[PDB]
Amino acid sequence: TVFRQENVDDYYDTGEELGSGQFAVVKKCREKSTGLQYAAKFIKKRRTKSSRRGVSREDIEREVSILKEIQHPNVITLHEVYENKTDVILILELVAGGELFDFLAEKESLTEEEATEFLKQILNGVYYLHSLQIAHFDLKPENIMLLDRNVPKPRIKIIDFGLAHKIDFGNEFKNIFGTPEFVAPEIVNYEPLGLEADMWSIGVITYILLSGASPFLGDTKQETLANVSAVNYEFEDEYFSNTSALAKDFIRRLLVKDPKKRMTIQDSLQHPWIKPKDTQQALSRKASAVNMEKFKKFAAR
Ligand SMILES: Nc1ncnc2c1ncn2[C@@H]1O[C@H](COP(=O)(O)OP(=O)(O)O)[C@@H](O)[C@H]1O
Ligand SMILES: [Mg+2]
Repeated sequence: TVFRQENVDDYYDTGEELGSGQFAVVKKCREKSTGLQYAAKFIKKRRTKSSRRGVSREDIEREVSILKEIQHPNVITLHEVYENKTDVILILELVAGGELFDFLAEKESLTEEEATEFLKQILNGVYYLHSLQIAHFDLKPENIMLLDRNVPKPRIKIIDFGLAHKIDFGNEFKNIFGTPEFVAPEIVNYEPLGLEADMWSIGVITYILLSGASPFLGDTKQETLANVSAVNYEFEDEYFSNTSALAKDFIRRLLVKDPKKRMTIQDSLQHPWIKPKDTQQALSRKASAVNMEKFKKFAAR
């Protein structure tokens, strides 16, 4: 595949840095023909196969091919792709409202009901992806962003498709990648991967959202990975005293070692913490609250 060969500067004015990755810088940009704003993600090509100073073409093409297919309110879309001698440049939907957790940490309080309204949008974005056999594989709080934080109901946008893969029937995918505190045991243990890893990651996100504690984070990388592999976590009363039983059950069904026994996205949407079956369930959720003092501390990390 060949992407657009023109100088991106002919079509866009580039602005400030929005963020960066190992081999990527993301800048705000303005499309000259429309005056509309986008995010330009400049990915460094490795260029020579023996160089470790950039991304392989296969990995860039994969990210691009996944982003091209996706069209859903809770995931970013690809607008255009350009390339020059050094870079592949992805013009992405601009997400301007920062990370979800930073926005939530500015609130005075947050009930589980209010928390689930945000979580539900993540679940909807992932439901979409999984419906197309796309595993995101890098779900973590920093990849959960807000389109615009200054509206009454902020919209979640899942970003960062640098690790995403189409799950292809007939060919096993195994790899070790991603951030130790957020990856599933099958990633840790180099076992067959699928849509299930994302579900684990959602359990981790939810655990942090409610408590301000990371379920598996140890004092070293090696220790974090051992916690994940052993499914060594607790609902510490210091953090979870005001957390509903339905919320803990939601989490418990996601933080499951065997991928085949873990809750699927479709089941997570029907879980009573997400979709209460009666008045009593809806009342618990409303009555329960995020641990805001502790949560605010997490977001500061
Ligand atoms: N569509 C976007 N809108 C606004 N900021 C973005 C967008 N995509 C990425 N960023 C910012 O740039 C950072 C790096 O982008 P990301 O896609 O995460 O790169 P990588 O896959 O190399 O980690 C992100 O953490 C985020 O802060
Ligand atoms: Mg990233």
